[PDB]
Amino acid sequence: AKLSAVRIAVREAPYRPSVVQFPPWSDGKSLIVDQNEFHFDHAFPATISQDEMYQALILPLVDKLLEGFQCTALAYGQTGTGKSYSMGMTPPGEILPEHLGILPRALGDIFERVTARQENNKDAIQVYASFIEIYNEKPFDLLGSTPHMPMVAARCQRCTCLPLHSQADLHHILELGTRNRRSRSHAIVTIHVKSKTHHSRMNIVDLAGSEGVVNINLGLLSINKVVMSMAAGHTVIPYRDSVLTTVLQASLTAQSYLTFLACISPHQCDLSETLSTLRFGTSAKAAALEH
Ligand SMILES: Nc1ncnc2c1ncn2[C@@H]1O[C@H](COP(=O)(O)OP(=O)(O)O)[C@@H](O)[C@H]1O
Ligand SMILES: [Mg+2]
Repeated sequence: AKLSAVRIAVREAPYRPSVVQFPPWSDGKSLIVDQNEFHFDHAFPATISQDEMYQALILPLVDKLLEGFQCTALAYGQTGTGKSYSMGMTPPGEILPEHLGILPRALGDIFERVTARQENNKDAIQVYASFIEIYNEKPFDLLGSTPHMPMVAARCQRCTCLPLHSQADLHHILELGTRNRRSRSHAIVTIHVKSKTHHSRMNIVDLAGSEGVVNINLGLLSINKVVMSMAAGHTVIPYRDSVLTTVLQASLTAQSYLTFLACISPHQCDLSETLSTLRFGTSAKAAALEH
């Protein structure tokens, strides 16, 4: 079948004249770059805080995750545009409160709802985290004993999930994974919600820089093909088109959720990279149709 929802958001990175224009009159989901008009589900200016961005874009997915639906939030775009910052890939301990990203905020709300529903509980719920890195189209388990050893025919499921009981634990897995981490390197930190009969995932994806100079991009790219193939029901999904779509195969299924976060530079010198990132958003936006 089709995914439950495919959403696309854009976040303007802080300015160091911005090429990004937010029209005086708009629905808050539009922007203009190099005279081109872009329309997505969310358009966040450089002034949007982490809290607001998380509340608008990710918080809604928390209930879905708890209900058993697979969820994926993926940041993409040029290096230095705030992808890691937005997703919260840096160990929480060494981060100021207002700067905390999506990962720590999501985990916080997950624990809260799990503790609030652990009495009108059917079964018990346990939370875990996995940290996978894709270096040159090769999956690596950053939480295992061989973080520098490629995976095959098992990166889809067989990969260490470490227990999560508090933010401190998240800090541990992020610190551990970061150390065991080694010309593109993508990161996929997944919050796993497991019960005796259910397993839902919240995949927080932080892709490597999309700038140029199979083709650097290709994942997400491959992601759009997957989204389309499912809609038109090609009765064969190109999951193996890339390591990204292979690792997230279990999450790229019917009544799963996919949310894109395009991070863009407001600098004129990055116009070309920004346009590339926004054009991809438009394409993923069209592929999200029929879903
Ligand atoms: N919205 C923001 N608010 C404050 N600082 C930011 C913001 N976005 C990016 N930064 C800072 O800019 C730098 C690069 O952010 P980063 O996420 O590492 O870019 P990327 O991961 O896309 O290559 C880091 O210092 C980050 O804290
Ligand atoms: Mg980064």
